[PDB]
Amino acid sequence: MSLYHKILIGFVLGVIVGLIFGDKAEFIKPLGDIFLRLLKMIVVPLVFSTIVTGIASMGDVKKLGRIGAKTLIYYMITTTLAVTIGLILANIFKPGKGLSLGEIHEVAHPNAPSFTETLLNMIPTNPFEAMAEGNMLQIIVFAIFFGIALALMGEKAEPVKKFFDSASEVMFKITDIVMKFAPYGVFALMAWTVGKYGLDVLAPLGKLILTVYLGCIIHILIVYTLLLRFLCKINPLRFFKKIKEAMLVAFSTCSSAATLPVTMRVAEELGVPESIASFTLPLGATINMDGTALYQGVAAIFVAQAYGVELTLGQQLTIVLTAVLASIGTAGVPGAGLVMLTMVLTSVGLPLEGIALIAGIDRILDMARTTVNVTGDLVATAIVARTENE
Ligand SMILES: N[C@@H](CC(=O)O)C(=O)O
Repeated sequence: MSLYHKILIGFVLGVIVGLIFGDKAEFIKPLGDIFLRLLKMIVVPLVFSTIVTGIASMGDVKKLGRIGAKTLIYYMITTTLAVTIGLILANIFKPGKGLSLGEIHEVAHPNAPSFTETLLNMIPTNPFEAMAEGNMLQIIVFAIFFGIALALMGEKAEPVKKFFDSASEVMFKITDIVMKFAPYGVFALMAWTVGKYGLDVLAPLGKLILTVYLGCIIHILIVYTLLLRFLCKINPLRFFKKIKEAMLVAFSTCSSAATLPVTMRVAEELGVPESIASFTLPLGATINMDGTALYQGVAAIFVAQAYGVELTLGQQLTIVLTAVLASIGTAGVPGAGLVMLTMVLTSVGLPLEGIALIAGIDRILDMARTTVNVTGDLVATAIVARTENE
């Protein structure tokens, strides 16, 4: 009767229904879309309110600096490690061998924005413009500025501080209201996915699917589990038990941004103080996408093998860096990781025709990479809290 089991029951029964009815399972697809829309509804107001309240409640900008620096460095390190693992596993298994489809028809798309332009785009020219377009990074930057101001403004900031502190709680309550619909939404999503993706579609790229899932599992049990058990002295089996809801929601939804409310809600029961969680989770939700980096590395290697091109060491490292940047730039919307794969492939010069190969089964890989992305945020929160005085 506990909410998590209800979500689990919905998940399992949706899988069963999709297996039974197959293609016909799309009929129930709209029900899942309602759940996704409801989850998306909460993100932006929740993100802004939580960031502002967390920074304001901390009341120490100097403390904020340490947390931000450590979180950013950890995100970068985990992302590079994830892409490295992806490359290693892709080389070991060679998913793209025994396959060659389509010509190298035409040159790829040039003129992607430079590194400098993306950094300049993180500051909004109009905060309401950022809010309206749902640009997460701009909203987060403005919220950080607002929180610092409130933390330093002092007595005169009490009205704004209290208003946003209450607004964050209101958004959490709204999230709790939505979760009553979570099991049915997950059921519908699983039914749709399983029914749509029949055995025939997966078998041609079964080795690619296995490589991606194995990479995600290896990341979870080697990077996160170690950083919990060896460094933070946290029993990983209890950690994942407490996190389970967020992992399952991310797996079913394939949307880190839409999963953020569940992640934030779960983080409060994790034990980390709310001040660090509020700042870190929104940032990692769009900056920390280690699962995306691993998936992008694996897909790039698969595409390279699909057309006989074997990369030199320099090319593989360029994949490391470009995949890190792409994961940084990827948004938390399903299918985003595949779209950004153009930025990675173009760097090495691999044909973009390979994307057509992945575009079919993409959702099955999106599930795993989104699960890893969501888990990474909570693991980072726990580690940062442990590094400070938890
Ligand atoms: N769907 C993933 C992004 C990706 O496609 O890699 C997410 O929202 O976290």
